Amino acid sequence: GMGSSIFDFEVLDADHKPYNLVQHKGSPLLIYNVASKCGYTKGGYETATTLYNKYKSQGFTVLAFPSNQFGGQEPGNEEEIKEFVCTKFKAEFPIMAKINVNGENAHPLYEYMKKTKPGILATKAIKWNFTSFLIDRDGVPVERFSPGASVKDIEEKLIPLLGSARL
Repeated sequence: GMGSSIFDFEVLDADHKPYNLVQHKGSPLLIYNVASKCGYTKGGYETATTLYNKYKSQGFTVLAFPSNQFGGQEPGNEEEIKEFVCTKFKAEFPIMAKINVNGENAHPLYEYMKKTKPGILATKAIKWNFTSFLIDRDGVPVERFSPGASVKDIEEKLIPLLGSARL
């Protein structure tokens, strides 16, 4: 099959310049398909902000991929960042140049992510705000958290990987 880790897939910084994803090789990284918007988040913002900075120290990242609602299928909404004034999210993370994180295009990396682990349901393909994926030391997504889970809720899956319990 295709994809051993998320690192099989080129990432793109907030201007679609190829981002160095594999710099999170060694310590888990949480990549979030985040719905940009303005003023409206769902816990995941303070979650991601604090998680990233508390754990980038080890190697952890919160990669923010601020879904391009311009597509229509996007997990955050659709018309929201088109009718309202919304910057491409942006924060204290490696926030990337927004990708179609959703069931239409996602992105090879997220296609890899939901193909590795679909949704909180039996199956799902991204349909919320931030929606994290707990990517492991070697870039293997083993979780995905909903925008509604906080620092704590993520750490409890993250820390075992940061701290490297292995088994």
